[PDB]
Amino acid sequence: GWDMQNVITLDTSFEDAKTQVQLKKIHSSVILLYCSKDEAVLILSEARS
Amino acid sequence: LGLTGYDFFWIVPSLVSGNTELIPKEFPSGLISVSYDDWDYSLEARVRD
Repeated sequence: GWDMQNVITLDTSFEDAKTQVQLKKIHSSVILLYCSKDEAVLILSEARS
Repeated sequence: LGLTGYDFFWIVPSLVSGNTELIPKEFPSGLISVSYDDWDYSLEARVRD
């Protein structure tokens, strides 16, 4: 079935704006994260927040 | 997060709807509230009662 909910592309301003609204619409599921390590730092920090 | 929309109806008591002349910009339209009447129930009728 592969129920793909959505695709999110965070260009920049991860903690500023325009990104929290996209990240908040994901429910309990599996996240495929593709970025760099230093970028993954901020991405996972904001996801935990 | 996405809990406000056409198909979402927020119901609140009189405690947040006090001072009806002041409306915060973050209050969505369709916010159903209940409160003591101040328009039809004039002060003269109040004092007479």
